[PDB]
Amino acid sequence: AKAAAAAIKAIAAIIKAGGY
Amino acid sequence: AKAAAAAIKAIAAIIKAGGY
Amino acid sequence: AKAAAAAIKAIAAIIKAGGY
Amino acid sequence: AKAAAAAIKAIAAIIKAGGY
Repeated sequence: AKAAAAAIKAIAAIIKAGGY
Repeated sequence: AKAAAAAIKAIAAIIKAGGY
Repeated sequence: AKAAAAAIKAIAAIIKAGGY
Repeated sequence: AKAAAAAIKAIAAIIKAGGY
């Protein structure tokens, strides 16, 4: 469940930034 | 899609490290 | 990398619905 | 965070199938 912050909190912010 | 193998890299590795 | 706007695009909504 | 091994399990298979 560590994974289930750290990966998500990266990706849901990197999505916003990345412009996917 | 430029965001892809710039985030996904740092995610598919983090999946493994995270232990999903 | 064209795997992009199919995968993440669903997943960013599935995130919001998932309550991650 | 129980949204994890539903949406992640899709994504880690969509990665493999997608060729990111």
